[PDB]
Amino acid sequence: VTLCSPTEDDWPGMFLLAAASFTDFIGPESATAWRTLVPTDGAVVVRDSEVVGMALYMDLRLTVPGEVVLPTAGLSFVAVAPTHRRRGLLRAMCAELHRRIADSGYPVAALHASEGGIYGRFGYGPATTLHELTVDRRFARFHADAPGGGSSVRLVRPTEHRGEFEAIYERWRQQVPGGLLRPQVLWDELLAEAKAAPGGDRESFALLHPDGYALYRVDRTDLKLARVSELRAVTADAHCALWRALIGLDSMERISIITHPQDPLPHLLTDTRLARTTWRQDGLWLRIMNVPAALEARGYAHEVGEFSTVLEVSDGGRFALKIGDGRARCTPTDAAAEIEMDRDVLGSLYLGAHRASTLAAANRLRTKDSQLLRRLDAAFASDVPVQTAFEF
Amino acid sequence: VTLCSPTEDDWPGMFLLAAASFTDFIGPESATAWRTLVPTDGAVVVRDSEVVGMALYMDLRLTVPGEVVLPTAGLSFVAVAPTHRRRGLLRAMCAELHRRIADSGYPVAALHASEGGIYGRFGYGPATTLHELTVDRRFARFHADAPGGGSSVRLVRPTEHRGEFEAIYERWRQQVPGGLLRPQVLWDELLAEAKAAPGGDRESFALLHPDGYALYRVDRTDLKLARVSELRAVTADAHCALWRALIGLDSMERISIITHPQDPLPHLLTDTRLARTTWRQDGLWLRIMNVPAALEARGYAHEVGEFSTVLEVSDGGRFALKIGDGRARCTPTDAAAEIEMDRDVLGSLYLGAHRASTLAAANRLRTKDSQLLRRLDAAFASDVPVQTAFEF
Amino acid sequence: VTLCSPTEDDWPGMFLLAAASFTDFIGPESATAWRTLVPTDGAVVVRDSEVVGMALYMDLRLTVPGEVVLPTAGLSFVAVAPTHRRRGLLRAMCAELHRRIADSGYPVAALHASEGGIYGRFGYGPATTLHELTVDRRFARFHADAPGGGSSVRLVRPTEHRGEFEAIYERWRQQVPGGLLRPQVLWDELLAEAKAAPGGDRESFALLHPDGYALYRVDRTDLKLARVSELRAVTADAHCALWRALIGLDSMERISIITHPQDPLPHLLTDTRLARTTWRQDGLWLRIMNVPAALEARGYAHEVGEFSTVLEVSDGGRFALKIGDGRARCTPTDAAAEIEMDRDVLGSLYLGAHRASTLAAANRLRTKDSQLLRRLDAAFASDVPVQTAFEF
Amino acid sequence: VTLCSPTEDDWPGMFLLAAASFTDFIGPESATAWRTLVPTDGAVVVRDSEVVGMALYMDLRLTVPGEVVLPTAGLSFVAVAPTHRRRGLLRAMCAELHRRIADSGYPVAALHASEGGIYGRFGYGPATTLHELTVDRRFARFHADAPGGGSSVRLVRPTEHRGEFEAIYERWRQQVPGGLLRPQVLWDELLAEAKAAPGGDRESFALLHPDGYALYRVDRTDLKLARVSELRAVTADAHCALWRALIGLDSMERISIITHPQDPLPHLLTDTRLARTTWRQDGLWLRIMNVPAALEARGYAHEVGEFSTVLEVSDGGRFALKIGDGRARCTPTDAAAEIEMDRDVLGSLYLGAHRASTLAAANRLRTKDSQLLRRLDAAFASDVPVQTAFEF
Ligand SMILES: COc1ccc([C@H](CN(C)C)C2(O)CCCCC2)cc1
Ligand SMILES: COc1ccc([C@H](CN(C)C)C2(O)CCCCC2)cc1
Ligand SMILES: COc1ccc([C@H](CN(C)C)C2(O)CCCCC2)cc1
Ligand SMILES: COc1ccc([C@H](CN(C)C)C2(O)CCCCC2)cc1
Repeated sequence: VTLCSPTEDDWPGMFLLAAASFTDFIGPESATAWRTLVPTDGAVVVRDSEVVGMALYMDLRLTVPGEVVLPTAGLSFVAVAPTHRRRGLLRAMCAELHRRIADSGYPVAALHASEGGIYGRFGYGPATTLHELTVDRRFARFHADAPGGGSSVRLVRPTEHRGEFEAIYERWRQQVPGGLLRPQVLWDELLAEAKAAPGGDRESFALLHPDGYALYRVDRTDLKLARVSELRAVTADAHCALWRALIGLDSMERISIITHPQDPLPHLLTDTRLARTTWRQDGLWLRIMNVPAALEARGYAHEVGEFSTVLEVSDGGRFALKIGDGRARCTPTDAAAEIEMDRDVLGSLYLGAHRASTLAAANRLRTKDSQLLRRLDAAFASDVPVQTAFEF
Repeated sequence: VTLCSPTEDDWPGMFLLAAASFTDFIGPESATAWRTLVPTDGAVVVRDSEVVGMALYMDLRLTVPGEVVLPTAGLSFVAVAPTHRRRGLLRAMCAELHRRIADSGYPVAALHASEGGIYGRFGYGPATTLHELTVDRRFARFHADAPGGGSSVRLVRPTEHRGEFEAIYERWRQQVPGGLLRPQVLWDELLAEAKAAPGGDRESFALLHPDGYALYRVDRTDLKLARVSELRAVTADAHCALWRALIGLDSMERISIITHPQDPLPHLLTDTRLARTTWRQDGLWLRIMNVPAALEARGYAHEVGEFSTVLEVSDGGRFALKIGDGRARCTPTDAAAEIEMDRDVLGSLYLGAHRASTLAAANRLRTKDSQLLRRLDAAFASDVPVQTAFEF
Repeated sequence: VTLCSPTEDDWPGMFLLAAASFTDFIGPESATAWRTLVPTDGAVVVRDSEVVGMALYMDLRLTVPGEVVLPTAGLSFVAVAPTHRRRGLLRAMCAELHRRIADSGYPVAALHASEGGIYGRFGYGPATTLHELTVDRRFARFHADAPGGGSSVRLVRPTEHRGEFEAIYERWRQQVPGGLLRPQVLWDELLAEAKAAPGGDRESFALLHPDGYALYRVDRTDLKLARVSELRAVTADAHCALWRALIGLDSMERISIITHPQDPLPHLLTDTRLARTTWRQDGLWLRIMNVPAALEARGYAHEVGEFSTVLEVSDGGRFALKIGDGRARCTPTDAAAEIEMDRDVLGSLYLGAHRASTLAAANRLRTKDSQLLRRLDAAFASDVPVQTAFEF
Repeated sequence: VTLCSPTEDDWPGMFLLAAASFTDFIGPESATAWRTLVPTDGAVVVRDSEVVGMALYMDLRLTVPGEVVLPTAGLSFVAVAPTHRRRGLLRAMCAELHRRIADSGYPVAALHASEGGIYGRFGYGPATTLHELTVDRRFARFHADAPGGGSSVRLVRPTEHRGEFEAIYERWRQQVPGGLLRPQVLWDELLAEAKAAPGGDRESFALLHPDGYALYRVDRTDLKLARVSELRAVTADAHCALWRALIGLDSMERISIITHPQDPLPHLLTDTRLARTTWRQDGLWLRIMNVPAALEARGYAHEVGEFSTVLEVSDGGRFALKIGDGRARCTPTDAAAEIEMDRDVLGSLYLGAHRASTLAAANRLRTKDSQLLRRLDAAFASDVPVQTAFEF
């Protein structure tokens, strides 16, 4: 077993491992479009020869609180052959890619986890929360207060309005923590999946507003369920107008969407309970590669007064952290730690999805000052709720 | 149709309406113990004679942020006969009880809603969130950081340790927003439901720690599911120790609990995803009866700097609101409103369960200042997460 | 194996066979109340000794078209031990009871069939149709035309209004084909089943109108389903008023009832489709014991002009049948048959539930005259739709 | 929003609205074959431009009692964009098409309803009843009386016997109320759907008798269920022979068919209960456009003696109605009404599927004469049971 950057010759062995590892694997042509986002030296393989392990990262741009955009290494396509389990292949592949990612100057790495038990030990913390809402649209009535009581929304074919979707998404990704730049190859892929497949997905339709769009398709087996694959709204008016149109799908019983915990939809209805939470899971995981670069790069809440503390990340350094006027300064120190946590915990705090107080109650974050805990909670809170852009 | 305080003679007609209206109705003897909490003039009936409508409130004590305890009117036992629907009976009964509640000096009313679409129009807003977590305990391993790695926890018969449960709950209710005083008749009722019933519930067991207790019973139909009816933990150590014991129920596959969104349990595990959110619904609803008395009574976040605004509640007054050093002053004004909302929206903000920004995005809260929105969000936030005490 | 009238000593052996044969068997005390309706010589047993077969009939009064009431032998409690199958016990028991029934002067026998394949060969034809309607009452709105848009309906405890139920049912049974006299022991039994059982049925409630009553109970497992056990309405106004009250059970999702195919309920609603047919099965089976006495006793449709034919029942005689002015005369003849059918087919025609044309299309009824078929269809039609009274 | 006859340019916008509105939408090529049946001026669109509403009618021939064939406007392809709900688009489109249909000389309009609550208010009444029968063919034995105890039935490929299917269906449609002429484009469509689809329907087979045919296919998911899409039998012998062959599908557990309430199948079996009613819904809806032309065109039952009455249709005229010798005369009058009903109720009576007495019991039909009700019931009854031809 040796660990190497793959040559062109390795890619069929990687596609075989992929097919056998990932049921969602569309196939070589689709993976060749995601390959464009992978830099030179972005991939490792383990050969025994034949490919028994692989892992890569893609070049991404991730929006963090304060509308700051970070270069982000997106780990993906990670697989160990079922023949080579418990041989330390994952550990060796993650250590090598992390070395390259850190040396390349990325302040943050990110991934979507296939199981919740794997990535904590490599320093990844769950940083966004997926929340499925299912609306029984037969009972749904809009509240007297809800905006937009002509329609500004049009029912359209997605492929005929690519430009408008691209422009609305670009505005949304820059203003929302969790937003990711979507490269044009990923618009190619998205619009190809919109098409219906024999024995596969049904055709996707779009609802298009000047300041938002919703992409939806009827479920293959449940013909009374419409699944919203993506709703991007830049204004509250756009969000309400799009939900008025979705609730107008009179041939459906139910509309489902994978959204975020602060989605205002339930509050648009006279019965908030009609927007049922049917599923809840971790979305984007973060590994802070460079603690000072990450902490200094994001914006903090202006509401909390200036405060100074000493933060120790387990095997990640100790820092004098001063937060004031929405900005952090984070410098080396050997002064006594006032706060300690593993690297994964910092990733979970970083976008505002998890409260320092919640993590402290599990002893994942350790402090003897409850006042400092309240200050951390308030300062790391995000004004714009954190959302999940697209899986990678 | 006349509306009156019931006489002793009305109570059998009320118990008949109850039996026909509420499947959860245990029976007259149980309802006679809840009757003790109902003050003189706490009940209304509509006669046609026979009882075709009823509603009452109970005298409760509700903990709000800052560990402040308010006298609270708990509306319950509300029913209209299926023979007298759409005759305005509910509207007439709610108006009369609200008049009595306000005249009696209660700053707040509260209820548990049988449907989500009814109570908004009478000024009640959902104020707590029930979150069911189901753990697949066969995979559950505690994180290296989790506290308590002899056991301080004992498996006991609930009826033999009444004193210790009473004392732990008393400490928990005073320190937790949402906490309710539990009167001794309600301890009588709770310990009677612990007993097994032929063709009914299985026997309840307790796990008892010096600083917490968990009451649980195996599901009647699912013999591999244990349902935690109540876990009250005064310290993080007590919470972790109790979950170590629950995960040690080796004959179960699954442990379920109705908890709150900030329950630290998922963070105690190496796989956070094992604590699945299987259900989510509104818990306690609040109607603010007296806006200035309620706003002045609770504590606010010390992190946010002093600020002044003008709040209009639709048909509930306009107030100069000044929040500083964790305290509010709320005085009459005819100055221009900077914030407007219906009374129900204020109830939803009051315990910290809903963000002003979230309600603003649905246009339930109206302001032209985004800075004021961030300040309201931060100030109404609760340091101790809001929990739901017990249904009434 | 001998066949005898049971002595008092045989009854425990019969109750043992009953318990082992009938899952619906309430027990000896309940069966001892049904025993009162069984005449001297109304029962047979086969001993091997131990009881290996039994069958009995009860003295009933059955309403047929024209509001005519016939003495009816109600066969029931029919069982062969699982140890003595395929020994001709059923055939021997049915032949003996039929001999006694015919000799006693009963023009008709009736039963409720545990399977559809058994009773045709002994001359029983299905004569009524059970139709389960399930209403999704959350969508149900009454049509502008529906009657009864104070309520004349009261929600009551069944046991407190026995007299009123008895009187309404007496009026309904006399005016409805299929009606059966309900003896007071059967009112005792009905009101005992109204009571809730630990691990059993939930309590029954009644809706009481001057001209109808509905008995209903929440399903033991489905707490959002109310099952109407019995709705007896003497007027259309009573029927509509009772359904307005049932649709007002706001805590239920669904109301189900076992009714008849001509129940007007669907036509009371703006959406007829909301009253879904979820189940359909044979109800009351008839064996015509004496062809001329039965055909002469019922009323026929006044719309059809006088006509004469010759009817042959297979092994049941040949008759000159003259139908005019709503009356039949049915006399012996050896003239050529114009219509032939097995005895079971006549039972199926007798109350109007099945069309002669439908049975002719299956060749269960044989004629070469299509005009005679149309005349039979029209003449045997019932003005008041046929309903099923109560199982026996 | 303007309302217009579509130009060729509007049809892609209509196909987009169709795809988004109808999950059963096969696609443009299939809809272009149904377009042939749509006359010039048979279609309306609402533009906002883009298509936000559409509705059309097709030229059909409908068989009514007496084997009379009426020109019938078949409304279909009716959709409002989910963006333009509650703007009166349906009302405006139905009013315009009804104006054109009436002016064109159609005595009747018809449709298949996607929901039961929409079409009553535009004067459409449900006129046929779909009844799904599911037979457990493992228990099914034919009665000694059933016809056809060599087989006259052949198992064939539908596409190889098009001529014979066309000829049998032509005979059946002319002799059965509810029958519709099937144009050759609809035979093209039917035989194309017979072919199997990858990830779609399995191949269809036919059973062919000189006087009937059955088209059936194994269910895609349930491989032990055969679904009969269509059984057309001109004689009872053909019906019995076809069911003998279907019950001979020894690899199936269950045969299901969508038939009519008077299907003789259950009576062909020794156990009638084996032919279970698993589904029941409205089939064809009728709007009587011209009351006198429709009432005069159909045949009436010869059994009922001559009678005269005065019928008022709400906003549809008042008529002296004389029914005798199977014929009606229906002339204008201002004499006092003896019978009143909304137009939709007349459509429900017109083919014999609903009894005047049943509609009277719901107060949809109003009279003070019970004798007149019995006469209407008998006269509007259909000798040949009403069946549903094919959906449009
Ligand atoms: C060649 O590099 C990649 C990277 C990612 C992908 C896929 C992205 N999907 C979200 C469409 C993936 O789904 C990632 C998980 C493993 C299967 C393939 C493809 C190629
Ligand atoms: C007589 O006053 C009351 C008030 C409340 C109750 C019950 C409380 N449960 C939580 C045990 C209730 O469950 C409230 C909802 C309606 C049914 C009865 C009883 C009597
Ligand atoms: C002793 O005679 C009888 C006759 C009938 C019964 C019961 C009647 N039920 C409808 C309550 C029966 O249900 C009939 C079927 C067999 C089981 C008992 C009892 C005793
Ligand atoms: C272009 O005109 C029409 C009319 C009807 C149809 C379809 C007929 N099916 C029964 C095959 C329809 O199914 C009707 C309901 C809406 C979807 C399409 C097609 C085109």
